[PDB]
Amino acid sequence: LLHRGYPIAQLAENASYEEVIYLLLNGELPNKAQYDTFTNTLTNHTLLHEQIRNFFNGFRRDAHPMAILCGTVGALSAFYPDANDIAIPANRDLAAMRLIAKIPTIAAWAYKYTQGEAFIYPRNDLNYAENFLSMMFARMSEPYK
Amino acid sequence: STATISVDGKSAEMPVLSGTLGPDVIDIRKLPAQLGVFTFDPGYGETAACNSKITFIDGDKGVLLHRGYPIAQLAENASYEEVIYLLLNGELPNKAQYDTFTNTLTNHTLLHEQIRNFFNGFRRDAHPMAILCGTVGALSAFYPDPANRDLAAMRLIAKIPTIAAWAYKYTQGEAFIYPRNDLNYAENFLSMMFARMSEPYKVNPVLARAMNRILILHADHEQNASTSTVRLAGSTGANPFACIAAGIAALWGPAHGGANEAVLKMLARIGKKENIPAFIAQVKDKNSGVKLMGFGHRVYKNFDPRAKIMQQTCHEVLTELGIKDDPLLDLAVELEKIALSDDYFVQRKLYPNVDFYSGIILKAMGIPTSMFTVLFAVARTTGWVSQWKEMIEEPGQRISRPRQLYIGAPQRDYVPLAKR
Amino acid sequence: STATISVDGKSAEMPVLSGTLGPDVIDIRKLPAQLGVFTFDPGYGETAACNSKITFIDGDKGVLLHRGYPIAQLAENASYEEVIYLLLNGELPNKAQYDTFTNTLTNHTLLHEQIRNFFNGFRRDAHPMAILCGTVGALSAFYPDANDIAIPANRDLAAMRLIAKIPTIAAWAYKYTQGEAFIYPRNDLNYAENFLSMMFARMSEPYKVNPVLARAMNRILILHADHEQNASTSTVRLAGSTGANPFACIAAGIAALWGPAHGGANEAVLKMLARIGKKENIPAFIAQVKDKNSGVKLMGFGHRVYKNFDPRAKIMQQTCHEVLTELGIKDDPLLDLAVELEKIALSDDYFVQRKLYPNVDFYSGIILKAMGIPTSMFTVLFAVARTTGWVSQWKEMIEEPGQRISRPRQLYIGAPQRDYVPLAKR
Ligand SMILES: CC(C)(COP(=O)(O)OP(=O)(O)OC[C@H]1O[C@@H](n2cnc3c(N)ncnc32)[C@H](O)[C@@H]1OP(=O)(O)O)[C@@H](O)C(=O)NCCC(=O)NCCCC(=O)O
Ligand SMILES: CC(C)(COP(=O)(O)OP(=O)(O)OC[C@H]1O[C@@H](n2cnc3c(N)ncnc32)[C@H](O)[C@@H]1OP(=O)(O)O)[C@@H](O)C(=O)NCCC(=O)NCCCC(=O)O
Ligand SMILES: O=C([O-])CC(=O)C(=O)O
Ligand SMILES: O=C([O-])CC(=O)C(=O)O
Repeated sequence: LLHRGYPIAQLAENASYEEVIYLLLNGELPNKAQYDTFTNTLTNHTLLHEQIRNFFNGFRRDAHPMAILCGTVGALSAFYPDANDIAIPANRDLAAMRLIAKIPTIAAWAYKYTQGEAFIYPRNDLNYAENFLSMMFARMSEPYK
Repeated sequence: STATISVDGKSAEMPVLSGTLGPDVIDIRKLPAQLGVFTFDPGYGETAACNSKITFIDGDKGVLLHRGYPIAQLAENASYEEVIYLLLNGELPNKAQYDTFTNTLTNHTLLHEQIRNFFNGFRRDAHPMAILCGTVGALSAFYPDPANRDLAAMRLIAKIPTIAAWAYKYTQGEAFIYPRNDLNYAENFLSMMFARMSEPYKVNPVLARAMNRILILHADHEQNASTSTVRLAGSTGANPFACIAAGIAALWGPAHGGANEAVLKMLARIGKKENIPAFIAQVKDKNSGVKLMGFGHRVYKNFDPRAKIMQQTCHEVLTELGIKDDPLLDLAVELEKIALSDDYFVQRKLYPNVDFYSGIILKAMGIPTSMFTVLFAVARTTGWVSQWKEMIEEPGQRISRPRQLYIGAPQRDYVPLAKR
Repeated sequence: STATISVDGKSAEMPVLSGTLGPDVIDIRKLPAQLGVFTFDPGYGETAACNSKITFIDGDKGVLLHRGYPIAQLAENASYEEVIYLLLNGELPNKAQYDTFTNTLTNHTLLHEQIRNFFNGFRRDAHPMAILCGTVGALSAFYPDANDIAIPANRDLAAMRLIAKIPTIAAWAYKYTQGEAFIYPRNDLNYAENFLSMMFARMSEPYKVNPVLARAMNRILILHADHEQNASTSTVRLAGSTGANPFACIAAGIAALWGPAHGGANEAVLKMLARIGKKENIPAFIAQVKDKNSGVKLMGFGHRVYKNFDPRAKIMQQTCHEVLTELGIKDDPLLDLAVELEKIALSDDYFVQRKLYPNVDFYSGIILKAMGIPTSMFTVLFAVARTTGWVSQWKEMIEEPGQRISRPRQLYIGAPQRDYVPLAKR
């Protein structure tokens, strides 16, 4: 298994998830300037439009998380009508980046919804993997470590 | 040892049972079979309804013990959590047991977020006791399912303060504040009730210590009306969360826990010492309906030991808060003196009870009168679940189902509407 | 006349009171002052807790009367509303009283719209009894003037509001669990018809009330309206004795009724019957029931008072046959099983020696299921009907001259006095 030529074992052992995201999306491993720009863009899109909270309420608390993910991501398409028919290349990148940045937030909120737990927001000081753990497991009663 | 009951020209022996402390009792469980009659005791005041190892009260002597420990020693030295452990389990916890116990409580203080919707079903001007009763009753829906008894008990003790604080916040139009694991039971309740979204809340240690003592003083009181309601509803095998809502309903009555709110309104209406005579005359005016709220007890026929501690605490807290005078407390103390030297009260053995001085302390802590009985309910939830658990785990537990004396119409036939 | 109680050398006379019907009772209100002891009666089965003019039960004879009228006569002839008036007021209503009464009920069937929000606090899989308990408890917030006893007329109004609103709350609870739109009360329908409509009307077509089901509902409500000092009514009286808001007191009654040893037994009975499934499996079940350390019971049998057939169970069985016949159902497997189970139990010494007979909950679920009511709503239906008895009992208790708080004693058998021990020395 190779990703843009790189064996999966080498990437799993040495790369940060974000480096692999950049690799799969763009074709090459990112240098530092590219890496910073890429991750800054992801953090700048992790927050969801608050109206989205209402969509979760359409589900019973015992709904399977995949059903919540499917429907809510589908719903997310409504917030980006310019994506309905894209011609400009920069716009395809932005759509891709918004999906990569928002899916973890939607996923964690889906989990919290099924548990009856308060939604936890993404944190810019946490990387992709750390932020997903925080959003899924932080509680309102103490700081999450 | 037996007692003999004779009626109709027939006698029968009844077992006489003795407790660790307190009066002996006559076992009448076989009375109908033996003599064909029931006892008649509206109010239940002369009927021992159950065995209990939780709390002892000697009403004539003004004694109150929890698992054998005097209330004054627990109020003076124990943390409320130690007292909760004690009432639920039977003994004071060692360090390991205590740490495990407080860990479990903090693990269940958070509410299922859908619960937020319940609060919206109320008008903002709803009395907090109504919010508490309905919301705790509703909570039974989230827990449809021994260690399971312990878990139900712990969930109720851990959650009632959060529900109570959220009810308060709702009435004020304020954002709900979440429980904090770094705060103990008393501190956390103060934080949840008073923290604001505009600044970090700083728990005032003087208030925390006062809260700790108030919770202990209201934790349990043997077979009072609310605990009796919890036991009766629970005897059918009913969900314990629903049983606690039943207890909350009973406690709300002004003859019970509701008396603490009624006391402050009474004192405020009297206004000043010069108005006590007019009030006392109303109380003695047999037919006025007016009672000296915060006085009297079904069991105590002497000073309520909790009232003495409540008064000391009023003095101690006001001093610590730098308050030199509290007109309301001065008024209450004078009213107590006047009633206690009047034959009407002396003859009836009426003395201050736990509710006479509690509102005064609570008000000094910034707690609104609309929340006095709810605070009582938060503390008493510990007693309620301890009593429920003892009742439901007892070998030979049966449903509570009394009899009556029928004094209505004799048998008669139904007449159709056209002929009425 | 008096009774004599002698204990520890001393003797004292106790008044003996007699009722219109039923056993004489020994007034022990001065027992502690006279002999320094209390009676001991866990379960309260041998203690008359109050005077009442509402309902009479002769347990040994299997007789049930409401304000003097036999239950069979009321179930056969009366409308549920007539029985509600009777239990609440003391006499059957004349035409003018009846019309005024029913007009008052229809005038209070609608709920304050903010109440919709409360239902949203429940998960959709919430048991309806929990929704009913919590929501009725919440209703107390809307009637704060009721936190007070004071005026007679205000107690009548609280009772009428509870009787008129419970069916709406119950129906909305059902609709909520089904994900169905709430159906409002209709003034052109009577109490039974309206409940069926609120429970089963759909937004896609007009609802046609089936008279067969309306008559069955009318009977069902009458059969569950009141039953003297049962656990839930006793809970209502205990809570109400403190002066507590009657709406909160009804929530307390609902909590007590939910227990499987009380009203919850009707849901338990149908589940038990379904598990037995076939008559060939009865022996195995009866063996578990007769097994001393198994705790399994023949749900729907036994009673604290009846030591004979429950007159309501006889009418309930008869109603099952009548309803199934009118609906055109030639056979009901579960009814057949229940009848055979009754015969087997009634001819077995375990049950005969204990005087265990079918009670009101043994045949009720069969009728309700035939009416299209789901098992999750059986106890809620019981609660809707019983609210009438609960408020009638509450009203009698609170208006009685000399009413006092209900507060029993106990036999303390715990630890003797001991001094507090610091944490480090435990
Ligand atoms: C607490 C209690 C409900 C006890 O009720 P109960 O055991 O039935 O008292 P009781 O009916 O035997 O009263 C005996 C006599 O004292 C009178 N009495 C009792 N409490 C009285 C009071 N607070 N003020 C004036 N008179 C009172 C009764 O009217 C009766 O007088 P009569 O014989 O002339 O009729 C009652 O004393 C009362 O209503 N007190 C005021 C309300 C209150 O403070 N409740 C809080 C109690 C503690 C709690 O539950 O939190
Ligand atoms: C209805 C009731 C709770 C009455 O309780 P209670 O008055 O305390 O009965 P009890 O404890 O004095 O029982 C006497 C004997 O009959 C037994 N017994 C009672 N009901 C029994 C039943 N349904 N099946 C098997 N045995 C039963 C008891 O075990 C006891 O036997 P032992 O003396 O050998 O131990 C009980 O009969 C019961 O649990 N029945 C099944 C549940 C039920 O149908 N409840 C609905 C009742 C009506 C209602 O409230 O809607
Ligand atoms: O014990 C009683 O009857 C009332 C009481 O003081 C309490 O419940 O605290
Ligand atoms: O009377 C009882 O104890 C229980 C009962 O049958 C009822 O409440 O209908």
